[PDB]
Amino acid sequence: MERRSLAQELKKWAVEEMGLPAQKAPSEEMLQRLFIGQCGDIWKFIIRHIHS
Amino acid sequence: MSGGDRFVQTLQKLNYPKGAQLDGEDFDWLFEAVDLKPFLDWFCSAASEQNVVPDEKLQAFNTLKESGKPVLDEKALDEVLKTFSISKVPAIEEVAIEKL
Repeated sequence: MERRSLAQELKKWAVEEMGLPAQKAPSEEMLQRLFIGQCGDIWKFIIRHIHS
Repeated sequence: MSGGDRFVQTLQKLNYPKGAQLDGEDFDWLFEAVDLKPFLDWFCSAASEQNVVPDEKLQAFNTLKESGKPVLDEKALDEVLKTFSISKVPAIEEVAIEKL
């Protein structure tokens, strides 16, 4: 359940905060793959410390 | 340059704390996924050092938000900051009784 939630936050971060066009944004299902293993901690960092 | 090496370089630029220990070859698999590749490429291009807000400034800003003080919008900030001469005008040390 945790991966799905992070995948949504990343999507929101990419679209709302960094300005990625919604059309180019990968499906939530596809973003979940980025939170596999050590990549998860990395993207958490990105969502928190990296802003527009 | 393997997609993975680019990603790890970007992370180093973004001051990720464990970035020096990460080997690029370990992430080459992320770029093999034809569907995610465009996003990752985007990310590695879009994210620079100017986008990074240290944990200290974020905490300070949250504290400012919590302090009930109105957060000035970009337009307002531009107006007020214009009025700011870069020059170190030493904080008017309010004429410390000492100055008087």
